Amino acid sequence: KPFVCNICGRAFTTKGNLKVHYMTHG
Amino acid sequence: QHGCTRCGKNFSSASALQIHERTHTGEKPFVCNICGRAFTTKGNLKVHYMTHG
DNA sequence: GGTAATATTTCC
DNA sequence: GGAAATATTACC
Ligand SMILES: [Zn+2]
Ligand SMILES: [Zn+2]
Ligand SMILES: [Zn+2]
Repeated sequence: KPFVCNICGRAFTTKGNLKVHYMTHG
Repeated sequence: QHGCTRCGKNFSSASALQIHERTHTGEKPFVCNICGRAFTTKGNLKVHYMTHG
């Protein structure tokens, strides 16, 4: 899980999952 | 399109719908050999097994 | 912390 | 291709 959300610190296996997730913070 | 008859939800495939229908039937075919907890999916039983360590 | 459920991806 | 596995999410 190399992809880290710089808002909430969650790690993600792929950059797509991180991108998807970052929307939840909008 | 693989819709559930009991609730409106659709699923990407027939097996996905099968897995979902277990939420209506209470079918839980995956049973932990350590404590006996039953699961609708093998993936969830798998994750649960790491809680025993 | 660990379920319950499902979206996404992987795998024959 | 669709079953199966995996990753993630929503809950609390
Ligand atoms: Zn985040
Ligand atoms: Zn249903
Ligand atoms: Zn167990």
